[PDB]
Amino acid sequence: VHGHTAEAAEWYVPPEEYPKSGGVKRYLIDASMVPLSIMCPSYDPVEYTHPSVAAQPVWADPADPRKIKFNVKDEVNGKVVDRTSCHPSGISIDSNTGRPINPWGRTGMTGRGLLGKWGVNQAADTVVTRWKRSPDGSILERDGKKVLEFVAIQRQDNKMWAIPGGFVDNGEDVALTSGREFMEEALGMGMSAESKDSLAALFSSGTIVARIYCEDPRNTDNAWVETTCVNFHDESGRHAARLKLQGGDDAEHARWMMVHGGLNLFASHRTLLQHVTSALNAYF
Amino acid sequence: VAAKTLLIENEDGKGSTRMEVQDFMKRFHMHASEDDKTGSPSTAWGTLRFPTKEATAPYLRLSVNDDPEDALLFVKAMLAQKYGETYDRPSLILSVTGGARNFTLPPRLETAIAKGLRLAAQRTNAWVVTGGTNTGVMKLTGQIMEALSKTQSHFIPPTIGIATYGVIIGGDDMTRGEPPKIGLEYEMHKKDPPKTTPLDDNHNLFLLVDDGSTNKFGKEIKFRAAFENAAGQAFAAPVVTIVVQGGPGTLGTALQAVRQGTPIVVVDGSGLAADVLAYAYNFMHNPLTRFKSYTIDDLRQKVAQTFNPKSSQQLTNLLDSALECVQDPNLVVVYSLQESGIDEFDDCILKAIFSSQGKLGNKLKQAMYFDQLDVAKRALSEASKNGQHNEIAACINDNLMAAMMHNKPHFVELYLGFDAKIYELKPSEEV
Amino acid sequence: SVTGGARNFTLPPRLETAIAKGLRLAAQRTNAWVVTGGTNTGVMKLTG
Amino acid sequence: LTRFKSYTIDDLRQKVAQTFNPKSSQQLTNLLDSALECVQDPNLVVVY
Amino acid sequence: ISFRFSLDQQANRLNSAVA
Ligand SMILES: Nc1ncnc2c1ncn2[C@@H]1O[C@H](COP(=O)(O)O)[C@@H](O)[C@H]1O
Ligand SMILES: O=P(O)(O)OC[C@H]1O[C@@H](O)[C@H](O)[C@@H]1O
Ligand SMILES: [Mg+2]
Ligand SMILES: [Mg+2]
Repeated sequence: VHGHTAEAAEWYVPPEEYPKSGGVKRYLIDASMVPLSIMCPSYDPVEYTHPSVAAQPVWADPADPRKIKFNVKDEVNGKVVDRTSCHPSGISIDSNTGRPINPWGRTGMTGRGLLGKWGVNQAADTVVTRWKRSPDGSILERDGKKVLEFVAIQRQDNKMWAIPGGFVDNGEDVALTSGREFMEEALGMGMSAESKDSLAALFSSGTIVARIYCEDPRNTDNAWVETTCVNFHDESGRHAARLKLQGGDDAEHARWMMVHGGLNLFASHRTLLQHVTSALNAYF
Repeated sequence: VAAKTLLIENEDGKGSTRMEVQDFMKRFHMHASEDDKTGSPSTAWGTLRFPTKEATAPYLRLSVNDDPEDALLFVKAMLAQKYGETYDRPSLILSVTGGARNFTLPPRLETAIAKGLRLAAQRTNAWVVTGGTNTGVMKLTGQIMEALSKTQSHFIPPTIGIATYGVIIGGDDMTRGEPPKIGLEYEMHKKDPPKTTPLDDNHNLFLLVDDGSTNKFGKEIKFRAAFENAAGQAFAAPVVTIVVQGGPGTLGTALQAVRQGTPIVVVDGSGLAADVLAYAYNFMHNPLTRFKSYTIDDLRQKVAQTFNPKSSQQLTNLLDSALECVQDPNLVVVYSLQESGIDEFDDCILKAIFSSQGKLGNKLKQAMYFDQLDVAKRALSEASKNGQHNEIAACINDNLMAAMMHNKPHFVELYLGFDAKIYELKPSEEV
Repeated sequence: SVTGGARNFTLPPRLETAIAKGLRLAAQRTNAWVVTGGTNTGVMKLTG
Repeated sequence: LTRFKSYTIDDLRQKVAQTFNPKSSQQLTNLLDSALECVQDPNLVVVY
Repeated sequence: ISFRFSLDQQANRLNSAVA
């Protein structure tokens, strides 16, 4: 009908203006030149580092990446950090400068961006879901499938709606990160006696649905975000109904949002929601 | 005889002071050309007499940079002059938006909109704010309020028309002269080049927003929104927007309305953007079986066949905006003939009132105006169960007082039954 | 035997009317002895 | 009935905790146990 | 409504309570 239109697998190309860099622009590349298997000799990326990252906080790796081991769990200052990439080939280390090389393609920008750790920045996202129900108690049904509903926060930095989540701190696991990020972002201040135990009841059953590479605009050639997605589903809906949603920390507003395929969310969160609906045979 | 003094309401909201007409009206400005920014004082204000209409409608040409509170004071001063100081204050602001171009609606649907809008307007003494021009939904709204101006005596609810000055036929005739123009004849069929848009003869008051441009649309939305918000804060009354048919800009207008917390009532079955909004709301929220086959793909197909965008990104943006409008189910109320009923449009308006942000006592007063006891019973029972007993006791006296005043005996019996002592009544004013 | 709250409380009018109608009929039809706490507060005062 | 099919002992415990507000968990457990012991025989309890 | 309820109920484990 069409005639072999709209490629084969449309790759990811980050936007031209780097976020929060004061107008610093990357080196623009076409989507058929992005992968690392392809040679692409006309490639001159720009090296840019944020002043916040260059000021050396606690969550930032050192500026000289020598002696650091990638693709394995590495101990920095006695705290475990998981530098394992979800890419099957793994992460390759450049011999000239010691910087890691992104296996998921070119992003038109070298150096360490807004991300504090060289290589894989492991992020954890928390998708707290419940079935979308009418006042009568009947489950809403669209396209012959049951309809989901998830907690979404409006980000402070770019005012786009997104799934709550954040970078894994040093010496902590994905469990703590997921719970801590949900209480900090979606809930703000944190939980009333049994209501808190009820939330614990909500938090006792989580399934890792995906561990994928993020289409995050802050990604560079030497620092990229890879996410582990944890779904907390409330089958009965009792625990979900006791949550008092109120935006805190780096989130402006938080709300319950119906899950569908036309959602315009930050980074690759639509893929994460697709994985959640694929696992629970829900509408998407 | 031309008026020389006006009763302008104080900023404290306690009484009206008498001041000279030239002193009050000096604060409104007009722009002679687009280049001009500061402007000059408005020489275009007075009253227009339309053919086959007994009463005259006041008009004020004011700039885009002018304060909407001042325009609100002007409308209050006109009403205070015509109906006395103790005129019926509005408990509802009805903003009517939609299609600029002419359209034809089904007779049953038109009858339903007319019946619901007339009852709502007569029960709440509502201010109806439209575009003011003699085409489409504004002309249609004028036809619904014409019967109100014919069938009812004493107080007539205002039909304020806020329009851009650069497209209006007869602007030069209104501008030239010595203000006020008492009973000026308006010739809607006269060719004032390049204007081809006449003013609706059934609107009771006109605010002509001027920015110096000619034959440019869309200049009055922000001032209109600011005026509605200012009126809503001043009379402590909720603002309800009603969306009938509408084009692409109506979607952005509705988006602005739902972003600012103002509830909307979308008339389903009127076609175009209203059908798109109704389809989107029914897809996202309605639990009935006939909406289970609704899909986002069919919604995209409907938007593409109806609006016909040039680019896919435009279609994506319109679809995204439409889905963003109906995110909060409380702020959108969809009226449909096959679901609600012919005499259920005022119930939809009351549903929008109850879904808005306001105090319960005020909501009970609105429920008392529309004569919906069951709604009041359900609200009181829900408030009683949820531990909100203090607000019930704080507002029961004023609600009982309002019930005695507006001749609602069932409501009198209901408020007296919930432990409200008859001999503990207090007057609204201080003796 | 009527038991319940010592402290004062307010009931809904429909519910109060229902309790009053049922209790009055039961009492007049069976010549019943109503035993309460006797004090002038709450359910005892209400029963009174 | 269908509207009581969503009733659970956890929500009952939550209702007792929000209403009576016990100092200790054992007190809440004892009150819940006593409440469940009251309505064991369906003939002896009539709910209006 | 009883049938509606019946037909409704007819149609990497991780514990994050430590947070
Ligand atoms: N590897 C990390 N990379 C970037 N930010 C981190 C990292 N670890 C912790 N953070 C903190 O998490 C915050 C989340 O980003 P933001 O939305 O800008 O507040 C950052 O601003 C840092 O304070
Ligand atoms: O640390 P913040 O900025 O709060 O959130 C990190 C986000 O960056 C994205 O890749 C993740 O999906 C995650 O949602
Ligand atoms: Mg976050
Ligand atoms: Mg964060």
